[PDB]
Amino acid sequence: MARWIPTKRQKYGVAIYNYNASQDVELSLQIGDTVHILEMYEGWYRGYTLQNKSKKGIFPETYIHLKEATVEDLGQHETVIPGELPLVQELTSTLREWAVIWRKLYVNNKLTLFRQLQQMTYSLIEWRSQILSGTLPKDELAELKKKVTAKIDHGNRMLGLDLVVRDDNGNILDPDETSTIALFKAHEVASKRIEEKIQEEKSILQNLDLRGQSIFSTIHTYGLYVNFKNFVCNIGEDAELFMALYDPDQSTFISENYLIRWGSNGMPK
Amino acid sequence: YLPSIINDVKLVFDPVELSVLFCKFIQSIPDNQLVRQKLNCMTKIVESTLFRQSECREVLLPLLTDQLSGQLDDNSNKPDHEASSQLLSNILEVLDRKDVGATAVHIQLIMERLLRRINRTVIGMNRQSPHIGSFVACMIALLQQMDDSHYSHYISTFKTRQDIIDFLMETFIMFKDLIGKNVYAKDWMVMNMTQNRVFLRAINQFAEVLTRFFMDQASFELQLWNNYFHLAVAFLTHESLQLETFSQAKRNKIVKKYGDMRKEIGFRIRDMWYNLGPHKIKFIPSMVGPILEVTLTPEVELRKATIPIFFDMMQCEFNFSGNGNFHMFENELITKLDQEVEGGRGDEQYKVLLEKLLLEHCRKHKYLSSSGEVFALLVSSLLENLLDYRTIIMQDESKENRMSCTVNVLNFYKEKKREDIYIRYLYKLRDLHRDCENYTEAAYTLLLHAELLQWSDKPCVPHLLQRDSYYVYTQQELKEKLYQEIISYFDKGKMWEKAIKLSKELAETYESKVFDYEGLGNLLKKRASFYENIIKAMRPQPEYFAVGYY
Amino acid sequence: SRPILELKEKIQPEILELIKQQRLNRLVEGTCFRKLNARRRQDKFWYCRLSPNHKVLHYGDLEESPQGEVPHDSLQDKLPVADIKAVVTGKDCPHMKEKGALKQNKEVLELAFSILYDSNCQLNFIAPDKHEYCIWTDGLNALLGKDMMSDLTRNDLDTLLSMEIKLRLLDLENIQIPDAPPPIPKEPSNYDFVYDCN
Repeated sequence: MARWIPTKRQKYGVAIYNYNASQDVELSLQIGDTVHILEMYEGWYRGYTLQNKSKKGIFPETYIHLKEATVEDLGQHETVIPGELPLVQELTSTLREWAVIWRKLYVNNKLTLFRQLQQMTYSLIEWRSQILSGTLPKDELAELKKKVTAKIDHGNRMLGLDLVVRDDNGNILDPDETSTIALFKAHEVASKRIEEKIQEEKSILQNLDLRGQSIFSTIHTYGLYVNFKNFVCNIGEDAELFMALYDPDQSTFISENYLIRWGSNGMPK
Repeated sequence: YLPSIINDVKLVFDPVELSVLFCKFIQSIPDNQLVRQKLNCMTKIVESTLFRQSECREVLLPLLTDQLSGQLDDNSNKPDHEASSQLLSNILEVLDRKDVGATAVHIQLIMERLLRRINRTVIGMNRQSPHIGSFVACMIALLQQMDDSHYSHYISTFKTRQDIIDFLMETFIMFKDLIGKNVYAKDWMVMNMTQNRVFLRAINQFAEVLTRFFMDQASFELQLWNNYFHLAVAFLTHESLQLETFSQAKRNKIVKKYGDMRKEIGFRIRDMWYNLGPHKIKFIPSMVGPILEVTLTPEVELRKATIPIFFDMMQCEFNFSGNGNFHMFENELITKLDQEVEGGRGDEQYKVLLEKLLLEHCRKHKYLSSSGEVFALLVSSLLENLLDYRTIIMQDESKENRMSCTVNVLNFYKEKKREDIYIRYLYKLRDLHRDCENYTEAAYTLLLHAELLQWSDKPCVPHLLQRDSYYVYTQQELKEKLYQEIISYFDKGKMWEKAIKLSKELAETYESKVFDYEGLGNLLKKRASFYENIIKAMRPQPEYFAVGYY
Repeated sequence: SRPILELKEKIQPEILELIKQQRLNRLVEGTCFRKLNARRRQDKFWYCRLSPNHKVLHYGDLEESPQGEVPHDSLQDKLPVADIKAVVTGKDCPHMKEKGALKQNKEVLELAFSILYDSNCQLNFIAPDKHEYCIWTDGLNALLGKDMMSDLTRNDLDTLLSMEIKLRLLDLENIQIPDAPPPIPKEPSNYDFVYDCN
């Protein structure tokens, strides 16, 4: 083994399974071992791993899932869609801290918040999977971004963790010391979201009407779904069914009459 | 609504004529009408039509400054607090915009017409509960936007040196009152870090002004360094390794985005202290302690840079050693060192590094460095003692070992004869024994304390004047109080022989020195009760066991 | 998921020791346990606190404390953890077979557990329900250094193992694990790394 070359085009050192421990610096390299390799051999790669950033490991080229891309996916245009990938990396780091606190939880009698953590964890991971593909429409992208940001910030909250800002585009722009006052506005808005969620924990996790009020105040148009199943009426003749929304107090209708033709055989005509 | 027109009006009108016409409109407002409304109006002015500045900014602002400066202190600033905050925030926000237009000179104008103002404001706007945070954000944004050239342009070049001295000291004590008693929810880590970076910038600027106008250059009026180093250390007293450690990225996130701010804080203070020069000795004993805790910071590098300052200050005394030696220094060193170490701060590598550096420094130097060598050996012994103490304390969590080790350190201090800390841990042990209700042992320890006293009148040292209550307490009076307490202890300790014994001398003291016969009567009442207790009832004998540890 | 399952159950023990350490914590925090036939002014509730060292048990006829464990010297502060033969669970408890005044009913069949010590003394105790009964038996067997006997324990094992592994497959996303592992490329025998180590 020889002929190693420094390079930064091997950030995504990706395994296949639990590697063999043939090398003195390699082990049963876990599935999720993204490794910061510093040196390239044609068939092998040795460098820092995620598990140990102070130790090398010579890992086969065939075993490496080569990805020339680095942490930044715009210089090489690796993004499936620009401006979204930062979110997936940050949420993965978030999942890492969830695992840490997870270990910290079972040892304690916090099983209520623990279980709610389980269900937010499922929601987050499935959203992660579904946004791994850029197939969704842009409105869907925005809505996912917003709701998952709310969820993760809430998770930071009850875990007593710090906050983030810059709702869209990876939540990194404002923490890039672009301004100061707008940073204060963003932090205050984050605290607004936090207070929303702390008051609404007791409003949704307990009640079910305040959520409806909050949702329906934001929109104006509604449609009532009626699914007719069968008509029971002892007529013996053809029937017309005029079902529509009505105002008993005002003694008038609210929606236009919907007509159903009903046969004399007990079935609609 | 008039500001609503300004956009398309400018689209079909002169910029500056519009500017001056609106200015004339505004200044024409009487000084006591719809103040919040005019603030909203000027906000609706500034957010737009200031995207171009060269022709309006310089003429729009002066009036805006006039209103805010009237809002500075007219004793009726209470309603417009948040509104003025809004104005200031929005204008600075627009100013920081890059595409909008060059404003560095205009930044200077804003600085000159705003800085003392806002500082005075937040000084007066001093309560934590209100929307103080908005003002703080505004002013830190101001600091971030300015320039070292700006910083030194006029704020460093004010009128008579007394006024600028007052300004500087007010700013420093303010920064102390801000770092201490932080203004945010502790979750706005981004905000705290940003505030720290801008405070780094500001305190650096005010360090160069101190150097360039307040070294031996200012041969006199050279006190403020006490405040300056106090502020620096207080700033240096948070945001440490463990906080950086919670997430493994936390170290990494902070360092990549901010680095180890503590590092440059320490190095700046180090070079500044070196710059003190001839004034160092006039400045050592007060600030000896303020250096240990930063030396005690859990890092490596600035520690390596910081212990040598200990040799520097003992050497400063060596210059001043014409009258004695660094005894005054090392006493404070021992005492402080005790408090922080027992606080659970230091490390073993720290003691090794201290020994290495001090020995190395002392090799190059003279006899007084040999005295420093032997005293450093003393210090290392102290350090290992404390480390063993604390590791046992937080390891076993059995009161028995706690008493054992605290007795060990008590005896160590008695060997070292540093009486005050000896008394401190003596009282610690008294607390422990009371927790165990071992009345007899608590009485004995408190007696060892009392034994140091005398029946004289003059309180010889305030060392015996402990922290429980601090006023005159002639040795006579404190000895009386201790004896009363010990008598009570023995009484509930059911050991009345020693009680009577001490009662005898206490009565002697009352009748021959203070002549308060009421005390005689009460004490003799108690002594009669003691004799009754001895004669009447009985007490069980404690079994005694031998324990051989091997 | 055959390579996945192999890799998943193959790295087992960490969750196992975590579970058992939590069980030890649960024993230490303990509760006011339940006695036998504490009907006539006999304190049914009584705490049995494991040592933080986990070598002694603070237990005895403590009062009816609804708050649970109280930290002090119990009626007997020792249970010899070095010599316990076993704990009898269910019908194996002789006090379940009692047919006189201590007739433990058939509603405490799953709540019967007695510590075997002194080779002649037993600690015939009751659990408030099944889950903590199994938890206490788990903790005791952890002191015994053997497997666990709670359905909830298996629940925890499976759920948390699934959580951990599900977190690990993120690097191999959109990629597969050949159930036949990829052949090892031959390593040149020389170790003369042309570029430096580390």
